[PDB]
Amino acid sequence: SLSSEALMRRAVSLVTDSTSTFLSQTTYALIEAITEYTKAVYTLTSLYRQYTSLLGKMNSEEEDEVWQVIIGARAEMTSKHQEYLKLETTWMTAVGLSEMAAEAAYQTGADQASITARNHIQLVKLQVEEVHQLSRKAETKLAEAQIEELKQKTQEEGEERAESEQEAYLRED
Amino acid sequence: SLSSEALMRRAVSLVTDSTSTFLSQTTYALIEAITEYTKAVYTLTSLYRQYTSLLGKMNSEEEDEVWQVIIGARAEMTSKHQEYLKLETTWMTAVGLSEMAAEAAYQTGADQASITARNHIQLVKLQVEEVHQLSRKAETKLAEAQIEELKQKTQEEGEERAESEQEAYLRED
Repeated sequence: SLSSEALMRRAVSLVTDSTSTFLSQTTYALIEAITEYTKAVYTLTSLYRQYTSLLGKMNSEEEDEVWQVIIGARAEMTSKHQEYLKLETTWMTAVGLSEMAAEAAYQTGADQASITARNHIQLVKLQVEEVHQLSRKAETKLAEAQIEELKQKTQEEGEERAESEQEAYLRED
Repeated sequence: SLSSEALMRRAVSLVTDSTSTFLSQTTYALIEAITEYTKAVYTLTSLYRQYTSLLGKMNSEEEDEVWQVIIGARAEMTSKHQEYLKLETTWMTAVGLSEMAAEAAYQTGADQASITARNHIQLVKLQVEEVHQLSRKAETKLAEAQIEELKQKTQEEGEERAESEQEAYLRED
């Protein structure tokens, strides 16, 4: 049936159109969310570096103020991470919708509109993978800073503790 | 009551002992799992590099065999990732147990055993953070390889598609 297949092609082109738009929308929203998250990681990173540069103790005021800000910054980082996870889920659904739309286009003979859709899905994936990689690069810098901070803190801890133990040893031991 | 506090100290020292051991055990198991995961990411990384070096098509046999192996390698990577997530959860509980054990030790006056426990928890955390960072470093290499592969594939896709469109244009358009 010539007219039946024409109708199936038309119906699928309506699905492709609506799904492509939803994918574009969710893609940009997701990229925006990851970028907001990445900024928050960079912010938290410099704070750890500041705290570490003050370690040993000495300036007990700055040290505690910086640590207080870190607590709040961890919080902001966490909310922005959950926000992007939420959009990531929606984005995956959007990707599935488009892929199934491309498959449907294929099954009904709209091979053209199928390849086209398949290619746009690809570019959207590459795009998301790249902003994701930038975020991961930021996470690596944050982790290194957290590690250095723990390195220093545990070190200062051991030294202050060896001291107290040595002083306790001299108090008759 | 001198004897009451002695008993509370003894009871807490039993908790500290058992919790420290559980933490050490889960820590090593978790580190082992992350390392197994990291190896799997490195393996998948070189496979992507091989596939990308074959791109454009030409050797359609090697290309598809390599892609077939990748499918299986993604699977192995995924199972080892879920395995480490499972141990990560158990590990977090172990960390919570030890921290609460340190708090209890403090509340009952076992200040010594408290600081001690607090310091071991710290080192265990630093340790886990470092193997985690190695894994993240591997993930970064894998992501870059996946990105390059997508870069190339989308490029070859566009070129083969422009060709088919141009050839279709000449078939009278």
